[PDB]
Amino acid sequence: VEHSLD
Amino acid sequence: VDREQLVQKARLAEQAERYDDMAAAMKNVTELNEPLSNEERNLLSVAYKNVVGARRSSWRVISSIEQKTSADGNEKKIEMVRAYREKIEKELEAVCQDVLSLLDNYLIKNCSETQYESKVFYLKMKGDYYRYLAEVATGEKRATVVESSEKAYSEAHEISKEHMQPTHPIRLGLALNYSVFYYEIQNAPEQACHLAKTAFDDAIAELDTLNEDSYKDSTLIMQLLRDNLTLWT
Amino acid sequence: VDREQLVQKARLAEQAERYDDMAAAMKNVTELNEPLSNEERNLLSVAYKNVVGARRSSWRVISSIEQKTSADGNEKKIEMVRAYREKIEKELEAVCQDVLSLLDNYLIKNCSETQYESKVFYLKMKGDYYRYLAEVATGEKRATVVESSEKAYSEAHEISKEHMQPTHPIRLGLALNYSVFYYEIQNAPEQACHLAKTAFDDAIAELDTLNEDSYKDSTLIMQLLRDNLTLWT
Repeated sequence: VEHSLD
Repeated sequence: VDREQLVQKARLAEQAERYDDMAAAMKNVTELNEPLSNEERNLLSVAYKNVVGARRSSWRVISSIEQKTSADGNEKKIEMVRAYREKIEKELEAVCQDVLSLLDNYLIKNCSETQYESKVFYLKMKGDYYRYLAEVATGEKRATVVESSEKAYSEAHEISKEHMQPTHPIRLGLALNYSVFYYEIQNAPEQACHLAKTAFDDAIAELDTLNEDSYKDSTLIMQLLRDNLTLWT
Repeated sequence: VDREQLVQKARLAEQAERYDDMAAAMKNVTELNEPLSNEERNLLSVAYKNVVGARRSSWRVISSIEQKTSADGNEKKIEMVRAYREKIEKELEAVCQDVLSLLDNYLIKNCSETQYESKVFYLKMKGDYYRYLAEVATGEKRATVVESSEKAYSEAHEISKEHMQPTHPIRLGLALNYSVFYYEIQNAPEQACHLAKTAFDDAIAELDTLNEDSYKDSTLIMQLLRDNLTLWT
């Protein structure tokens, strides 16, 4: 779900 | 072309949503062998994050169809999807090894040993793009880029725990991506949660150190840490 | 050459949002002189629309920044803005030339006397991209692209007026772009409202003529006509 920093 | 013109072209490319030109402009600024300001640092990061992000989204779409078309059995159609998934893979890898070249040869090298905020920023950025390589790598090629990603993160985490505030947005953002690395790449939810919770607990223990300016960015990352914690536990 | 695999590559590029690849594949399919189906017609249109659309969006952003910072004295900066506008225009004009040459040499030419659906679609497409050139053209060249845009739209309007019902999504979509052509390129809000109101009235009167698989698209354009009508009155 790509829970990284944006 | 002056250096200020290259930065102006990058800001112009950003508003025009031309992120490929924005990365080439900030790459030209990086290649001047001069350190980057806090603004120019984010301009380079935003540019390549959009360039590689566009190929990350395309790869996941094609790779999902590749796993969906494997039940079809049409060798003519399977080889066409496999070749396309490979072409986007090469583009994603070329972008990553392009950023890692700027980081190792120019950015991390020209970082003064007294400037820890930029060293943690670049080392986290180095671990980010080795993680993007591991998203599309298999076999021993994946094990190599995973080891490099862990090394850049761990080196950034040790520097942030000694010279940076727990509420600093760069230290907070580093622990967010580092915990994601343990969950999405290493499949270690216990290690991912222990790292995300500790960075959240350290910031709360020193919440009085919230800067009057960067507190808005610090609180959003703290929310993202608990969003991942509740999602992984 | 495998024509069906070229169409499969276009459908793959669309889901990956790689519209530059999607346009290249559909151009290769068009170059085989086989007639384009209704799906392949949309694949070609959607591909080149996103390609030229990305340039049109960037051009408007650069033009607006060029007009808001004109009376500032920063002569070295606005010189860089004009060069960036000129670069996007050269990209925009090159894309329009590719589609217009495909339409005049492969698509409009090889059209039978009975398949009028493709004739209106390609002619409206021809007037679409001639209008896109007029958005950035100035002086004597602007008069030429306006006339070729008007010529393509008028010929599509005549054909759609005879063989297409007022509720047809192609005939409805043609009147939308034709009215937009007269409001944004000809600066004629009167004639632009006439094209939108007449097509909206003719479709509402014959509203008892749509089926399940076309009512969603026909009424969608009728709202775009009604939204443009209230904005121009």
